[PDB]
Amino acid sequence: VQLQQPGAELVKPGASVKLSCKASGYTFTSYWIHWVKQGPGQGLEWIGMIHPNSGITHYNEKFKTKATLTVDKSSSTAYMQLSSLTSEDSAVCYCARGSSSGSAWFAYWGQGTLVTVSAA
Amino acid sequence: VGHRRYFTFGGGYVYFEEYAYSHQLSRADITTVSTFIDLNITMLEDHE
Amino acid sequence: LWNEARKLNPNAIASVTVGRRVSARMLGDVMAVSTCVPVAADNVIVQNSMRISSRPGACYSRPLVSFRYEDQGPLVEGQLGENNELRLTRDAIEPCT
Amino acid sequence: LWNEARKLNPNAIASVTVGRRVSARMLGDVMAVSTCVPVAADNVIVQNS
Amino acid sequence: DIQMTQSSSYLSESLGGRVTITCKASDHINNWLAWYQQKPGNAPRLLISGATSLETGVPSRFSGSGSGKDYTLSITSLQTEDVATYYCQQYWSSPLTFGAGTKLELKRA
Amino acid sequence: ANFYVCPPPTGATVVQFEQPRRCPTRPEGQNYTEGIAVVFK
Repeated sequence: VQLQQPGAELVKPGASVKLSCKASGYTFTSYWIHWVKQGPGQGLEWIGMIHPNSGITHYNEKFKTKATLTVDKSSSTAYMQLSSLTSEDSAVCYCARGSSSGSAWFAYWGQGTLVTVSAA
Repeated sequence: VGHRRYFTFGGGYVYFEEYAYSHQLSRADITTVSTFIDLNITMLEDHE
Repeated sequence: LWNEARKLNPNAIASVTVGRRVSARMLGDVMAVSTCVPVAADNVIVQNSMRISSRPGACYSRPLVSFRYEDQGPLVEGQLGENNELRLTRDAIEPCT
Repeated sequence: LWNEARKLNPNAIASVTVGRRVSARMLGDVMAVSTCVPVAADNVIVQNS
Repeated sequence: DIQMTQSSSYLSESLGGRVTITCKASDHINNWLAWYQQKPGNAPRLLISGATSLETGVPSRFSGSGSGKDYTLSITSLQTEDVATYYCQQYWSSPLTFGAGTKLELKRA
Repeated sequence: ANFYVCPPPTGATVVQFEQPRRCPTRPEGQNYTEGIAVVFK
């Protein structure tokens, strides 16, 4: 079981961006996928969750428009479309799996993408 | 946003996306559900 | 009659027509469908009050509910639609009397 | 059901009831009708936008 | 809503020492709480899954417990390779909420 | 019974009601020619 992410995204603030995770090991269809945002040293904040099998999304109340989930079953891939970016949004975003128990204690993750929303 | 509509036109459909004509389609290109209750009434066969 | 009933609420017509319990909308002269996910009966909570303090004289017109997809997943809010359907959006407000 | 469907769009109900393809409206508790003129299929243009 | 109040922002201790972090909930949860650890250079790990439940990858030097609104994690034989943030986590109602984080460090510079 | 949760349907799948189907008229009926008959054994 593994989740592959880009290490970082050096994308200018303003125009929206895309992020992906590739699943491996387990059955990508039969487990929930959650997503958590955390800046540098901040208390990590759960940004949303999604059922790949059905496509039913659930956004943290402050992330309807900041982000938008997506799932491609074909490539075992989960996607975020990050809209309305800011400089501080540069942060580590983790895609994680929960068991069949939707308790979502988040056993296995990926390395997480340290998005760098910047023009440097 | 997200606008996409099919409209009945001639014998088929015309499909628009985002308020711009996209293309035509035949009736066969769409799965057809049925609001009909089947009644397979046969007939007394001839007998001699 | 079936043509002019599906324009009122496509959900019921589409569900009774396809065979499953689907959610549908109308894209002009066709119906776009999507299968609905079942939820176990014992995992629902009906909130006691339908009123909304931040909107005096307005109230939710059908009960507020909370539920969990899996037997032990998190608790998610919704609103009780017709025929056991849970809308995910708390917007069916009426001016209450 | 037929009474309460004709109030939604009288055109379809009146056409399927009379037999022809007519255009109708409601004058209270009655339907006023008028026959519709056919137009050949090949003589239509759909504007793009 | 549900709010996690994590008792200490940091907790430093000499090598082989004994510590006990804890935190509080803003509404009763019925022992549906988890405890994580995250070092700066890794995805956070799992220590407790259920208000009192150890699992693989965490020896007895870690131990979790709690009830009602107060839950805690007692740590034994603190080492130089346990310095990290420690996280309360709830899984009773969306939105899911994480703890602020307790800095478990050493008694050295 | 059960509850159901329903996602908002994307335009991915499309369905249409089956159009009215023709169904034949009654059989024409047999041509019966009257007559006066005498049956011999």
